Amino acid sequence: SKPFTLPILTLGELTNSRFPLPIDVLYTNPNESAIVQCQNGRCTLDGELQGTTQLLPTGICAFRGKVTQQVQDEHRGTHWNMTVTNLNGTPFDPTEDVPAPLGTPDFSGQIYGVISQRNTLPANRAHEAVIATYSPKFTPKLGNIQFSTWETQDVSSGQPTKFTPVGLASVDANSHFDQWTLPSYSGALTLNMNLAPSVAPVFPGECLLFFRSFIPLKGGYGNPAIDCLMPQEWVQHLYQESAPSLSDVALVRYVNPETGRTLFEAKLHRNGFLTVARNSAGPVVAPTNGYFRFDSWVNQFYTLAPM
Amino acid sequence: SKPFTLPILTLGELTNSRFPLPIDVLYTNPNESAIVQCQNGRCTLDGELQGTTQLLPTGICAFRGKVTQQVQDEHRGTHWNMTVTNLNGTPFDPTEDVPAPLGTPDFSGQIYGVISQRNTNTVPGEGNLPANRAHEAVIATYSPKFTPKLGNIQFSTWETQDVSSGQPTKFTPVGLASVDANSHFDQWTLPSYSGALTLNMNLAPSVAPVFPGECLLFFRSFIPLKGGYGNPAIDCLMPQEWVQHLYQESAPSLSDVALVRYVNPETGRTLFEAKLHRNGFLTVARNSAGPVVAPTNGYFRFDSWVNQFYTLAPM
Ligand SMILES: C[C@@H]1O[C@@H](O[C@@H]2[C@@H](O)[C@@H](O)[C@@H](CO)O[C@H]2O)[C@@H](O)[C@H](O)[C@@H]1O
Repeated sequence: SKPFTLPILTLGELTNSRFPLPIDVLYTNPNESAIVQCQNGRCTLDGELQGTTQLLPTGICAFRGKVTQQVQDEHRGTHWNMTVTNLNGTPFDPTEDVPAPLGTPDFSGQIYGVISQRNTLPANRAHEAVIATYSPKFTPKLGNIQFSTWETQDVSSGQPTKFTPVGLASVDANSHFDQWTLPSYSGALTLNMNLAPSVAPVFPGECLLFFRSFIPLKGGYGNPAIDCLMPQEWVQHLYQESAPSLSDVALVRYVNPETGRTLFEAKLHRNGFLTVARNSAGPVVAPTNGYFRFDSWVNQFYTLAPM
Repeated sequence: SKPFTLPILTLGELTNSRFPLPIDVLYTNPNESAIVQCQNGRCTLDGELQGTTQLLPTGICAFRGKVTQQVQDEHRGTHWNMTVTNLNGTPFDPTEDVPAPLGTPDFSGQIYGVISQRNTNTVPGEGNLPANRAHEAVIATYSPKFTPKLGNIQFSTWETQDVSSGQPTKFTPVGLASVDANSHFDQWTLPSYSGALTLNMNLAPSVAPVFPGECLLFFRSFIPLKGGYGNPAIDCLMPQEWVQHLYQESAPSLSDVALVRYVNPETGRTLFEAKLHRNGFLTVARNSAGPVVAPTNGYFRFDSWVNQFYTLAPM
């Protein structure tokens, strides 16, 4: 029975599985009223990828496809319809048991980045772009999305197109940023399918523990963050190892290697998320050279040492 | 001795260690005249990072720092000076034995990306939240103003005014601005990390085949362009996931050369073999330039430690 393990990469050596950002802090928010059901950064402890999760850090919130039509929006500038493929270039088959192409964004918001094209030496262009994932035109499970640009004309149709994500366009009221609200992958009247399950503590006094990254903004006021359940390197490790889960809950300890001291402990649940016994919201203050070490398999009734 | 291993990753599951791009193809170019001495994606088989190599995919060709002021520069655009720190925010100490802050670009060219800022000061009427901005930007790494080992670089924008002095600044790389002759793209020419006319130091060593008939094998990614004609590529010696794997394993190297086989998981067959050298690079027996045409579900499997006398089966 291949023993279970976590990477020994430290906090300052990890990246977010839901947006291409470094991990900045560990974070809790016990009074969260939203159902937590993100679709990127989802992997079971025995290495099963779920939701829209894929392995490439470059694939998170990325799209590939081709533009088909230009449409001026009445309020939000120039829009472009885009057919999307899988990130490996193959056609996306909507009958596969996934919510949307792997890497599709998993939250409501205006995602800011750059659209680039290299024609089928070829000509090239790139421009800043925004994808409103709450729009009725955001239908990646149906093979098509829309993006908008400040550029009014220089986007070509029928040519290979890449979206490289960079941050958010805004977090104003009118920009519908909510990291826990899933897009409607097939449009508003259609149910999402093949989702990774929601996650929650099941024991009193526990809360979820997140790996938090602060996300850039194109403009406006705000200090937005994206919280993932496990960093991308954990997804990659678990997929590689595929170690059998010996119970439903692993016990992990956050350790300071220099002193060898454990700073706190957490439950790492089979479905791929952490809980801690903490009754406060906000960052965990601890060294970014610290790291989680697997201790032993426990169960849902194990009582964590309070933080 | 802890056994040496590689990750199990098809080519379609790997990313470049020299720019944030997926690996697209394996590639050779035996008649390359340049010295190959890249500084990102450098790690020995026993897990020693070298050059400017760091572990985060988000840190490759990234900078963090603060804009100081707008500057005049004969070249087109609006120019800005920025101090740079280490990527983790701590001050860069030029006395450390590295060529430049980890993650600094390792090639000559006009690197295109986005500069973003989140102000330090907050506004009460905005919920005690800071103002933000982002704009497209270009960093010419051949410029005399590209001096990351001195803690300072310059970037240019199309935007003419909306970049703030004294505020935290991030550069997110996206591609190249141009590959015209006037944009000095050369993936094997290192920047002058301390400026015009200074010698770079603390470099990861150059790599080469030493056995007749062998050439370097690269993990190639095609890099986006802001404009112009071209199909530029960036070639790395090992993908970022191998750097990450070797760093964590730190398995002792039992000879100077690990024999690896590129295997198709579905067929089970070996497509070709290669030497994986101690300093962290591959050679193959091949006498042509261009892509290696093989499925992207293929992967390298470690077979055994051999020595430099070993003769590879021709590809
Ligand atoms: C707070 C500011 O954000 C951006 O300014 C934006 C303006 O350019 C304009 O588009 C309005 C439209 O509603 O939105 C603003 O947010 C930054 O460009 C500026 O520097 C401020 O940080």
